[PDB]
Amino acid sequence: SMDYQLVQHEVLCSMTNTYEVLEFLGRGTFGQVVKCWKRGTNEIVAIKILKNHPSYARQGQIEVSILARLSTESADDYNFVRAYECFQHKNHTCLVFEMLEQNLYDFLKQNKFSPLPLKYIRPVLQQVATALMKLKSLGLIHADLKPENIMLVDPSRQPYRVKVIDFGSASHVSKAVCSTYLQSRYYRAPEIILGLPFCEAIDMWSLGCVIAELFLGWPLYPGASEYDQIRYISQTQGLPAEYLLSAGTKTTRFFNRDTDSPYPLWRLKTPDDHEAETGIKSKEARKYIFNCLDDMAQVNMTTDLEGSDMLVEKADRREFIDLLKKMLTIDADKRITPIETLNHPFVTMTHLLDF
Ligand SMILES: CC(C)(C)c1ccc(-c2coc3ccc(-c4cn[nH]c4)nc23)cc1
Repeated sequence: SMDYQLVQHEVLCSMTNTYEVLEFLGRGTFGQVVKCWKRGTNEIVAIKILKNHPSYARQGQIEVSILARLSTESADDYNFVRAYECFQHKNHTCLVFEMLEQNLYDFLKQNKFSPLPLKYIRPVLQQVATALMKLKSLGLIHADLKPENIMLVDPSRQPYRVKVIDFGSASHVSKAVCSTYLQSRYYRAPEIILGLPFCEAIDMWSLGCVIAELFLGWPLYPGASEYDQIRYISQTQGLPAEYLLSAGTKTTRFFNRDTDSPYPLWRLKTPDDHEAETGIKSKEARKYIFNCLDDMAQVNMTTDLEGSDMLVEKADRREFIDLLKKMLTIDADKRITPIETLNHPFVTMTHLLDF
């Protein structure tokens, strides 16, 4: 229908190159990704075919332009997917990319959703943080940072080497209206849930969510709904400060003023009450429930580690949970920046130089 009918050995012809399709890789919201041979060479490329509908075309245009703007000496050094050229094929916008093998969700699934050791998280974090730092420097917001939009180039030959993909939803800071609906729910920053002003800082929330997921091998805050998403956060991290709630355009979707402002007593709607007045049922969707983020320090501790090698782990976790809290700071103004994360002990390993 909206999805171009895949053809058994289709020839996708741009103006400078021609491409043979080898493998249908799957379909997403944007469209489908197909593995292709670049005729008369030895290189294999991923080609994103967007849906026929005009909207997607802008999304591709948006993405195209940002990749156009991000076309420079090296995407490789700042760990975002190399885009090559954009072309039309039967009322279909097609984008050519470097082939990438596996997103972090697929990887985790392959690993039976067992937690990733911190020593393999670290490089991933470094790369994504680096990407974010580049984005900031261009005043860009990615706005869909999530496991499926971080892809391992080639896990076997290049362990833990990642590219950020999909700049379809990306955006300049100068254009960021309050109470815009952005981000995958699990990776959505409070400032979007509550309808507060926002910027590149939202991506840092997503990054925190991603690294916690990796640590746990399951999402930290898997809300079925914005109500659930904010309830979960609130349980673990406390209610967002009054000043945040009072300013949010969406606050009263989820919270009541139990006393009149000024100095209002904000309380989360009870799940029951919420259900009553919305027609949305509250679920319990999470494998791990934490009274605070500190308690993450102690879960899934290896029971097969002696002396110095457990001390190291203890140290490492402490550094991790310290960065994670900074990343998952509800007020964006107080939230750690990419550069700061890059100079945090957990990344730089300064905390391990004496073992
Ligand atoms: C099946 C599904 C939808 C999860 C998927 C997604 C991406 C890819 C993919 C494989 O290599 C790629 C290279 C670039 C991109 C891309 C997506 N945006 N912007 C770039 N995507 C890919 C393969 C499968």
